[PDB]
Amino acid sequence: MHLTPEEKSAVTALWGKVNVDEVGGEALGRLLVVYPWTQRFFESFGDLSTPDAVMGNPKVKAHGKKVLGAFSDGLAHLDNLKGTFATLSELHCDKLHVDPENFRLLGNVLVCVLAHHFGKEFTPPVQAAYQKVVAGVANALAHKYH
Amino acid sequence: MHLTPEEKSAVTALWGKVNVDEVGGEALGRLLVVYPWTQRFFESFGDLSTPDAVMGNPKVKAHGKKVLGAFSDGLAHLDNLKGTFATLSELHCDKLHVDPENFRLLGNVLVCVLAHHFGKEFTPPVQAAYQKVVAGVANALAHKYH
Amino acid sequence: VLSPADKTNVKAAWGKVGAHAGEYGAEALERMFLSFPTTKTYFPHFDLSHGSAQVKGHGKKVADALTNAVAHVDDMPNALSALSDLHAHKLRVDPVNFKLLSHCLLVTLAAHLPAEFTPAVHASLDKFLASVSTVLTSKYR
Amino acid sequence: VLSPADKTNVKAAWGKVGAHAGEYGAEALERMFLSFPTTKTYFPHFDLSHGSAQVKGHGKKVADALTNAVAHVDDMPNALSALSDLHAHKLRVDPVNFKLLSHCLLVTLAAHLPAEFTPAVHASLDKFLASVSTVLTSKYR
Ligand code: HEM
Ligand code: HEM
Ligand code: HEM
Ligand code: HEM
Repeated sequence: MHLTPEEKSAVTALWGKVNVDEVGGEALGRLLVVYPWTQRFFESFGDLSTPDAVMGNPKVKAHGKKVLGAFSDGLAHLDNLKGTFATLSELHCDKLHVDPENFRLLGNVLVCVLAHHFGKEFTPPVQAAYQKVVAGVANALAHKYH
Repeated sequence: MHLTPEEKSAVTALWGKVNVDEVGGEALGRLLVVYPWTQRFFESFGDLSTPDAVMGNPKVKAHGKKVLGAFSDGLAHLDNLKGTFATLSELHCDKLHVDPENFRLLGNVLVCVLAHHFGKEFTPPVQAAYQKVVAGVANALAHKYH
Repeated sequence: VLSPADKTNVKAAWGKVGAHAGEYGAEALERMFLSFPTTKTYFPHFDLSHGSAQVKGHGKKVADALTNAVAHVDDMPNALSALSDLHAHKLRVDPVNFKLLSHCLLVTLAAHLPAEFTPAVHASLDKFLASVSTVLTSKYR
Repeated sequence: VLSPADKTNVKAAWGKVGAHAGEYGAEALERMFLSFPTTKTYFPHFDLSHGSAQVKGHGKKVADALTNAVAHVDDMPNALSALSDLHAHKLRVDPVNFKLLSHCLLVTLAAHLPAEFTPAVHASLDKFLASVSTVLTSKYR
C-alpha cells in the first residue's frame, strides 16, 4: 500500500504505544455495541445483552486480542497487505462467511478507540494516515472473496 | 483490470450493438432524473424542471454523448483503465470538482439502461461483467483525486 | 418520502409484473449473487446453483413481501413489521446489502418491462426500494 | 429511533461540549478534509488550510445546527427544515458524505471527552448523527 513518509512515521510511532491486548478488546467490544448486528458471528461468546456485558466478556477480550495482533502484523508489511492477509482472507470467506463490510466497520471503530485513548495526540493528519491503513487492511481481507 | 476472457468478450460483443450517442443521452438524462442532486453541475444546460424536460434537453444529450464516447474508448483499454483515465481523473478533481460518487451512480444507471435496451440478452453473467467494468471505470476516474 | 405520483408509478409497474413476481425475485437474487459475491456470505446454507429450488422459493418470498408493501404503500412500517423484526434480530444482514439487492431488482424489472420502465417510473421504483430497505433496517439498533 | 436512554446520552454528551461546540465543528471538518479528500469537492471556494477562518466559521454553523437538533430531538424534521431544503435544493451534497462527517464528528468527540465517550454513549451519538443525516437528506428526491 501507498503511504507517504510522514504517513508511515505517523502510524508506526502511535502503534509503538498501543497495548494490543487492551485496544483489541475495546475495539471489538465497541463494534458489538455500536453495530449489534455484528453479534451474529459470536453466538457462542456468551452474554452480549448490554454494553457492560459485552465489554466485560472474556471471550470478546480474547478474540479482540487475536484480531489486533493479526492487525499489528500487517503494520509490519504495509507494502504488501494483500500477500500478508491472503490466508486469513480465504478463511474469512470460505469458513467464517463474514461479510467484508464488517472489516470496514471495525476499521472505523478502531479509529474511534485510538482517538478516545490518545486524545489530542491523535491529530487530523494522524487520523488520516490511520484511515488509509484501515481501508487498506479491509481491502486486503476482502481480496480473496468469491 | 482483471476480467476473464469470457467476461471481456461478453462486454465487447454487447457493446458492438450499442448506439453510443443514444445510450449516452439516455444514461445522463436518467442520472439527472433518478438522482436529482447530480443536476448541481448542469445549471448552464437550461431547463431540467421535469423528466421530459431533462430527457429532451439538447445539452444533456450532447454531454451524454461526450461522456459515453470516452467510456466507449476506454473499453478498448480494459487492461489499463487507470492510465487511460488519468488526465480525465485530474480534470474532474481539480477543475470540475465532481464527487467520485457520481461516477458510481452513473455506472449503476448505465447498467439499468443496458438492461432496458437489451432485455433478455442482458443475462446475469453479462450484467456481472458490466458491473466489474463500471466499477473499474469509476475507480480509474477517482484515482487521481487528492 | 413517496409522493402520490410515486405510489401510482409503483402500483402500475408492479401490477404489470403480476404473476411473474416470484420468477423475477429469483432472477434478481441470481443477479445479486453473481454481481456482488460478498452477498453470498448470508446464504452458506443454500444450494446457490442456477435454478435451485432454494433460490426459487426464496425469490418467491421476497416478491410476495414486495407485493405486500405495494398493497400497503401508505403503511409500510406496519405491513413489514414482522420482516423488520426478523432482519434486525435474527438475520442481521448488514444494511449495505439492501442497496445491492435493490439495484439487482431494478435491473430485473428493466429487462422485463420495456414499455413501462420510463425515467419517471425508474425514479419511483428506486425510491420505493430505498423505502422498503429503510423499513427493513429500522429496528437494527 | 432514539430511545429515552439515547436522548439522555446525547443531551449529556452535547451538554459537556458546551461552548467548545464551534471549535469541535471546525476540527471535525478538518479531519474530514484530510481523511476523505473527495469531500473537498464541495468547497472549491474555501481556503481549506489548517487554521482557515472559513473552516472555523463553517464549523461554528454546523455545530450550532447540531445544538438546535439536540434541543429539538423530538422534533428534528421541523427544526432542521430550512437546512434540509438547502442541502436538497441548492448544495446538493451526495448523501454518502453525511456518513463521513458523522464519523469525523464522533472521532472529535472521542478525542475531547475521554470520560463521557463510553461505549453506550458512542452508540447513542452514532444513532443521533444518522438521524440528523436522514433528516438533512429527506427532501433530496
Ligand atoms: C481487522 C480485521 C480482522 C482481522 C485481522 C482478523 C483476524 C482473525 C484471526 C487471526 C482469526 C483466528 C484464526 C484461526 O482460528 O486460526 C479470526 C477469526 C475470526 N474472525 Fe476475524 N479478523 C478481523 C475482523 C473480523 C470481523 C470484523 C469479524 C466479524 C465481526 C470477524 C470474525 C471472526 C470470527 C467469527 C472468527 C472465528 C473465531 C472463533 O473461532 O470463534 N473478524 N479473525
Ligand atoms: C464514466 C464516467 C464519465 C466519463 C468517462 C466522463 C468524461 C468526460 C469528458 C471526456 C469530458 C470533457 C473533458 C474536456 O472538456 O476535455 C467531461 C467533462 C465534464 N464532466 Fe465528466 N465524465 C464522466 C462522468 C461524469 C459525471 C457523473 C458528471 C456529473 C454528474 C460529470 C461532469 C462533467 C462536467 C460538468 C464536465 C464539463 C462539461 C463542459 O465543460 O461542457 N462527468 N467528462
Ligand atoms: C427488498 C429487500 C428484502 C426483502 C423484501 C426481504 C424479504 C425476506 C423474506 C420475505 C424472507 C423470508 C422470511 C420467512 O421465511 O418467513 C427473508 C429471509 C432472508 N433474507 Fe431478507 N429480504 C430482503 C433483503 C435481504 C438481503 C439484502 C439479504 C442478504 C444479502 C437477505 C437475506 C435473507 C436471508 C439470509 C434470509 C433467510 C432465508 C432462509 O434461511 O430461508 N434479505 N427475507
Ligand atoms: C451533520 C451534518 C451537517 C450539518 C448539520 C450541516 C449544516 C450546515 C449549515 C448550518 C450550513 C450553513 C447554511 C447557511 O449558510 O445558512 C451548511 C452549509 C454547507 N454545507 Fe452542510 N451540514 C452537514 C453536512 C454537510 C456535508 C457532509 C457536506 C459536504 C461534504 C456539507 C456541505 C456544505 C456546504 C458546501 C455548505 C455551504 C458552505 C458555504 O458556502 O459557506 N454539509 N451546512
